[PDB]
Amino acid sequence: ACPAERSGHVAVSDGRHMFVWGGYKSNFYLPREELWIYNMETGRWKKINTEGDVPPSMSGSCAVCVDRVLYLFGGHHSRGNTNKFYMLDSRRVLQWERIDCQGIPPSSKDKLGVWVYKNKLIFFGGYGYLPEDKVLGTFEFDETSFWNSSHPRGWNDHVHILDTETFTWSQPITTGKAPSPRAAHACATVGNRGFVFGGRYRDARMNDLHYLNLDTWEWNELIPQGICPVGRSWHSLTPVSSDHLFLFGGFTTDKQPLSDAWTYCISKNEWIQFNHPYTEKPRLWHTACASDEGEVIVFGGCANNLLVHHRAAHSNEILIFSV
Amino acid sequence: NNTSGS
Repeated sequence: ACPAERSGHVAVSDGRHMFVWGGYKSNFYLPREELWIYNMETGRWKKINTEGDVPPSMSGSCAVCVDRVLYLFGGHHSRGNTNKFYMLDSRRVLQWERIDCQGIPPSSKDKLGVWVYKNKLIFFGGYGYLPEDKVLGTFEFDETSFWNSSHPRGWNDHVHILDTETFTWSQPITTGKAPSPRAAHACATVGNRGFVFGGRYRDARMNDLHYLNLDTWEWNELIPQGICPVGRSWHSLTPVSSDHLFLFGGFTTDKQPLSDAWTYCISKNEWIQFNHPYTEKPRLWHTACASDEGEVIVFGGCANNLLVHHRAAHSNEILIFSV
Repeated sequence: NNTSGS
């Protein structure tokens, strides 16, 4: 068996098993009850039908795998954005649990990112409806959304903590200059550093690199010397060591699908372009997962401009990078 | 509607 093609799905991993859920395609959200598992050592798939509080089928959800427990936040279904939070213990028939979190949740959102640090899930950014005044951060409307939709939407720079000891939402008080509001950025965690690269804001797909110190809540902008990757959204950014982040794919401001790959060297603050055999397989809105065997496993996404919906080339291919 | 904001 092989999963149907898709973009905007989630893929999370424990370093050996990759769990794939959700997304959409063209003849259409994929079936909500299906969980696809890819064994990274053997390269074979297995479909599991889940039960319990199965989430609606969505694209743009934000998921993590912590100690083989999957957590899912936010996303976009046929009736718009959500801020619901789910848990699926993958450690018998797997059962989704919708969690009743305490505290003030983030605004309903998709295309965001997350950092995992000890007992905390830390969510940043995204695209969705207007929040409430009490939320710390900034929100910027997408002007185009006032004619396309019944509810206008926009970008945020919000940082929210979900504390898994109590399933309670909070917001930290940060110092430094946060990145601008953005969506379709990519987040990656190494140690106590929550890195974020690129994303869409206003009329640009950006090339900037920041990290949030997850001990001190201080924001830092990184300015690597020399050649940097072109700005983009819908890319992946994946930790592959205690000193390296792996970047692949995405979409430029001028709407060019990308097949370039790079390593960011943290200790050197330097980007290194990565040579690979997939130069003719650009991907945007794919997922990337690191394996315990020195590989990055890219799945799904679209080979061309998926904003032209009737021509979109959604994929079900596995691309394997040896980093 | 699901692709906006990127």
